[PDB]
Amino acid sequence: PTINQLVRKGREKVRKKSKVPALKGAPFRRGVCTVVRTVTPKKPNSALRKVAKVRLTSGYEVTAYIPGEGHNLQEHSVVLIRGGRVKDLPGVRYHIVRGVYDAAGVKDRKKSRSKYGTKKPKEAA
Amino acid sequence: GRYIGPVCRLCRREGVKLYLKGERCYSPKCAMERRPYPPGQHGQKRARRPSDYAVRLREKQKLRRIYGISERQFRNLFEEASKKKGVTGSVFLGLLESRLDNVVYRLGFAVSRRQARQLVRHGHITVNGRRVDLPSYRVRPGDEIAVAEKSRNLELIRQNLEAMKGRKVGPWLSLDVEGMKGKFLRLPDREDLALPVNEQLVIEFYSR
Amino acid sequence: MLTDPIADMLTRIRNATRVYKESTDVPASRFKEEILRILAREGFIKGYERVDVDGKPYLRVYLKYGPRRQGPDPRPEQVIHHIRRISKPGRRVYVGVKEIPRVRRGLGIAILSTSKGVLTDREARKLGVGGELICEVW
Amino acid sequence: PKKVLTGVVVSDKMQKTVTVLVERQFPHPLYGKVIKRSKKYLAHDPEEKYKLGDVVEIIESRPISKRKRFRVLRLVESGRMDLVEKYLIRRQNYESLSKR
Amino acid sequence: DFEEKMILIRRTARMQAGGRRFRFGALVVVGDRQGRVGLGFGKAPEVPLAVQKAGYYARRNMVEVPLQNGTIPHEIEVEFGASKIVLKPAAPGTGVIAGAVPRAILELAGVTDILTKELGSRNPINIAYATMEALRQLRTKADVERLRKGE
RNA sequence: GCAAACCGGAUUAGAUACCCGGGUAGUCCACGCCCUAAACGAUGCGCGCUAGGUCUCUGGGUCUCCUGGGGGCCGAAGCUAACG
RNA sequence: AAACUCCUGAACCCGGGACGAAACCCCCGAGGAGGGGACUGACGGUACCGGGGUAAUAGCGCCGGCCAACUCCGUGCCAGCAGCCGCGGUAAUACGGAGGGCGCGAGCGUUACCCGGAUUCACUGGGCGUAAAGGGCGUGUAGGCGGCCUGGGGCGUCCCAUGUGAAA
Repeated sequence: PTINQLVRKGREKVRKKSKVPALKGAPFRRGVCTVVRTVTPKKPNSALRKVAKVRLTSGYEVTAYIPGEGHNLQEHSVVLIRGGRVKDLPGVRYHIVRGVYDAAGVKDRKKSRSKYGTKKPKEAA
Repeated sequence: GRYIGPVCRLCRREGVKLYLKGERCYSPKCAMERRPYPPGQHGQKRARRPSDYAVRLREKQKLRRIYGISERQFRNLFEEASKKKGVTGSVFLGLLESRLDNVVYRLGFAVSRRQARQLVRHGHITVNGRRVDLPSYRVRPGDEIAVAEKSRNLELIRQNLEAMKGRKVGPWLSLDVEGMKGKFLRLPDREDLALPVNEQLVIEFYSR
Repeated sequence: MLTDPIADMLTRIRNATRVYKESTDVPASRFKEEILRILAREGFIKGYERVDVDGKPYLRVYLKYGPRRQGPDPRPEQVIHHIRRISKPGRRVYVGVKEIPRVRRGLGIAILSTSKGVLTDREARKLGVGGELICEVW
Repeated sequence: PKKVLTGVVVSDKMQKTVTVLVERQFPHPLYGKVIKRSKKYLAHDPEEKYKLGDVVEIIESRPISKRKRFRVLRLVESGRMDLVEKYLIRRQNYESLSKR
Repeated sequence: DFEEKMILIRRTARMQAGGRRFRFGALVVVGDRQGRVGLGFGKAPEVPLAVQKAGYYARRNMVEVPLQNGTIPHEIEVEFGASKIVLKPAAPGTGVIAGAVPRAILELAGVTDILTKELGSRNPINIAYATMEALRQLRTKADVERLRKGE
């Protein structure tokens, strides 16, 4: 780099590739869906996890899962692509609202209702 | 807001008792003496060790506790104190007590924090002539925290008065039980009107 | 070739002050006269001269050796903590007013080259003048 | 205040017009070291009373031709062609690198 | 009578046709709260052994510093290996601010306010050693004079 | 002389390989194209300063030595995360 | 903590109620100064002053490591957790729930996006003997850096004086 080699060039900034090729800032994008599959986190697991094929309101399939056990959809749902890789499904990424036009957490959870649906369990009686 | 409820149940939370709920929190129990240690089933096991960041944090939270406030306004005015070109932390301490709720508390007219705030809110207090409601009110050297004319004609206020006559003011805020009033002066500090804490610890965890 | 002979000089400061040698042998120039002038003046170096070796005008600088320290090995504490070549044949750095460095935020010491010859940090500070930055020491 | 600059006259190859090549100074914002670059201002010589090598002073004016701004004041010196030499040498070396 | 204070420990291990025998270590610093500080690298089979013994090796590898105005003099930087620590004095209204271990030893030193950053390799040990020698290189105007006045 | 590729042979569960009998490309000469390479110091060119104890190619000075550049052993200070 | 007690008066109604509005114009001196008569309020009987005044919404996230908070059945590489290492291959503080607990509070979380960190495009602030990385070596072109003194120009430079650097 020695003063001169420095003066001539100017060391390329950074340029990021981002972890969400959902494009046009889509941490909420359409999700139309189909298929189901299963796979496994690397080696020691086994489960299910859907595959929401989306098409966004722009394009393309991806693998969209949800929170957890207990689905609700049949098709459509407008599942809003979210965005987070976990220890498998080479990509994982872009989970689902759970609420919108389908899903809504499940029916039995006492915590993450802030996205696992269920307004207020409210003992009521 | 201001927690409210099982208040000095949280006095054993610190592990330390405080002039918080006033009466039932000084004399023979802050809910203490009966039992002093962090509440819940887990209180007297055989504790471990809080990391530096954690204990310093603890100290900060204790500060927001004795003053009884959301760390909102608190933290904001802290960096506001960093703006003032003097030694940030200490200057901050003076300008920290300066809030009229617990100011009027240690000035006398209040037994507990909850009290002081409740009262000032209801327009029960008038500094330098103007009757207001704002308890989050800092005061300049030379004011006059007078009390309302019907608030002098109230009772538990007199109780607070006479249950005090024999206490040296924080060497600046004179108590006028002649017609219920308080004369405001100067700026003390952690050496003048101190309290059992270390300030620059809080300061050191504060901004990382 | 040494288009930067000053660099060679302070280089031999590192060398000779490390190897601890009574005084080092080097060439001469008016600049370096002014240099060791201030260098010795601000109580840093011990000496300099205008002698000759092999019939050529050579400069030789003494060094300042403080109290003989001990520990697991003598190593007398050297006044030359460290020097540094600033206006490198490339960075013709220029400076005047609050453009003055600090070096050790208070103490330290530096040297500069203005139309008023070779000055120092606190000196040119009082002066209210400036020029070009050349070297530093502590 | 009409700004002027000391420039080196080149290209007599034109009628009543010469093109001055100049080189200006500046350090570097955030690196340091001074710099000296190409900028060729347009030298307005009414009867080609100036030519190659002869360095002169150049003067900013009003648009006189297609892009031709600037003009010419006092001459500086002759016996030149050395700077010019370096210049066109660089030119040929421009036209010495290819993608064919 | 000082202030016996720790830093961290180490779980050293290796295997053989007799098992996979470990070995343990303790990182301790003896500090009189404010003044003379001392680092202690204790290496031993059992844990509390290494604890107290690294405490006493701290009681052996001593130093102090010009505790100048609840802070330090000049402003400096020190590298050991490929790890380096950064230093500049700060008046009150700044406090002791650095990484875990740095602030730790600085409390074993009695510091009140000091700018200190860390750069390069980020390994506890080398950092601590760098600390110790950097401590040994803190001067005053006095120490300035012995050198800058002549002999 | 030689040897890919190639053939059988031998060996092996298998032998598109070692061990075998052959045998060409080619190895070589001409000019020309390759324009490659662990083109190896895994270490750009130039000047300097900081211990020498010891063999050695050459150059000189009438010479146990001094000395001007190289081929190595060692290791002072210093550098490397460590080897170095 | 509650319950129980003594307590003030949110919200709620009653009496009043703004500022923001003195111009312009008219009369006067001249239609110039000054003074004097005066339309002029949507906002909205609202900020607020007085009275009577009643105890009256609390919710979110974490509880393996980075992090401060762990006790209990269930779950058995199955159902799930998932920022990074990983947790269940039936004694799971990491998955469900329960309790207590920790952060916060009209706020609490989750995701998208720039940066400090990150000295990880290294100017303060980098590396290329084995960790990314020295050209196949020669070679010289533009380019950059220029051994010792005397003076000359004083473009770059330095300080000093001034214009600007608007407001926010």
